[PDB]
Formats: sequence, C-alpha cells, structure tokens
Amino acid sequence: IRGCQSKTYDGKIFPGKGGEKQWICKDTIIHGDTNGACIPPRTQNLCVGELWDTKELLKEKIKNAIHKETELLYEYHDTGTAIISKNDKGLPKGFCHAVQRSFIDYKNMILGTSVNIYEHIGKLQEDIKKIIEKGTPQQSTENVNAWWKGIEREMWDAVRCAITKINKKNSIFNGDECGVSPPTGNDEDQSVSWFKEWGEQFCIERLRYEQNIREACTIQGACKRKCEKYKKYISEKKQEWDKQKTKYENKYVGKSASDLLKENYPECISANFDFIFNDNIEYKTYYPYGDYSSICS
Repeated sequence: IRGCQSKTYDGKIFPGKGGEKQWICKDTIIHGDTNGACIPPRTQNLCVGELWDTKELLKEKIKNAIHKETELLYEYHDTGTAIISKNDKGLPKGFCHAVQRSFIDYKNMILGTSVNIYEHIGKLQEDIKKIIEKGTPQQSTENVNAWWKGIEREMWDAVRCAITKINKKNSIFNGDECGVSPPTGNDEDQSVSWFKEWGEQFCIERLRYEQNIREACTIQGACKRKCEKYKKYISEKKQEWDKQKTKYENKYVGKSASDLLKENYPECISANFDFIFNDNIEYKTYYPYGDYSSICS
C-alpha cells in the first residue's frame, strides 16, 4: 500500500473497521533541537509523492504531495470521520486547520527540521538537503531555508488550488477560505503546531463526553458508565498533556499552556486544564470523574 490513500489516523472512513492512529510520545526528547513532544496521528498519515536527481524536479514531487494531502483532508473532514471534524446536536469543520497543520509538517520535512520519523520520510530530509547543493551556489547551511522561502507561495497554492477543485461539487471556494497565505506566528514552530493540534482534539472529545453524560442523565447506572469512560480518557491523556505541556513552558520562557489552547479553540474555553489533570491524590477521591463530577452526581 503506497501512493497517498484515504486517511486512517482517526480510524477508517465510513464504513471502515478502524485501524486508528494515536499520538506517539517518544520520551527520547530532552534537547532544543527536537520537533515535538508527541507526534500527531495526522503527521503519521501524511500523504507522500514517493519519498521512498535534481532541484527543479524535487519541487514538483512535493507541490503535488501537498495537493494530494489537501484532497484527502477534504475527504476525511467532509464525511466527518476525523475526530475534530465532528459536530453536535462553508468548508467542513476543522478542515482548514488540519489542512494547515499538514502544510507545516511538509515545510519542516523539506527543511529537515522535523521530528526524525518513519525513516523513509525522515530519510528524505537527506535527499532534500543534499540535492540543493547541486542546485545552487555558495560553497551554505541556511541554503535550503532560502530556497524553500522562495517557493512557499507556490507550495501554498498547492493548497489554495485544491480547495478550488471542490467549489461546485457540493462557488464560494475561491481558495482563500483557509487563509490567502500559509500559517505563521506560533505555528512557525512544529512543536506548537502539534501541541495546538493535541488541544483542539482533546477539548472536542471532552465536549463529546459531556454531550453524552448530559444527554444521558435526565446516583448510578449508565450515568456512571459514561462517567467511567471519561475518567478513562483523562487517564490515558494525562501522560500526553504533561509531556507536551512541560516542553512548551520551558522552551518559551514564561507563557502558559492553557492560554495557547484556549486562545485558539472555542471548545477549550469550557475546559480548565490544570484542574482536569490535577496532581493531588485526594482529587481522585473528591472528584472521581473530575470537572464532570457535577454532571456525574
């Protein structure tokens, strides 16, 4: 199975069995030259125009990669199988986000500034960084950065002109719906883009739990099964938040993890981060379900 095919990082598309990817938190991170604490299920499902020549050809074998990626991203978000694409009782919910996030992994991939993975893809950072030298002058450390900088607009169009190949199907898709320009600001650092991802995902699922608890508690019974499956989710998640959360506040002197996530995603507002994942032992006694022990009582 090779050649960019329908995403599987949050299970299989309707009606697929599953085979869902999860976050990979490699403890092997304690240096300022690492990408991110934990790796998103989406970076792992990145589409790739064969990253198992020259610089003029290399370009195209990436412009098109992003093009394919963006399409699959519309698929996986249109249907509603991506964990963040899900609604509750123009372009798909959380489509544009996922779109960008994949644009960054590419940028960092090409520049070889990523979280050294899969080795057929991490391998490629070599294939790139070395093809340039026999592409342009100087001897050049920041030689690859420069080449990319003058193509980001071309690569971004490999995104801008893909949203367009949707327009009529389902029009108002002039391709700037996801920004007329590629991500920047805090996203100019893969570590942050991934962490912000983790946050949008969590908060949405968290809202997904309250909508199950609330919509099933109108004491005991089922409104205890749903509650248990929650403390469960925080149980599994506690590890990933702490790893990530810590990495951020150290690297970026004096900023807070919870503002970052609450600053960017509406679903995260109704969620007190240091409280949901609180340290103290007694809390696992005073609040057996956490922030939802209200709805669970």
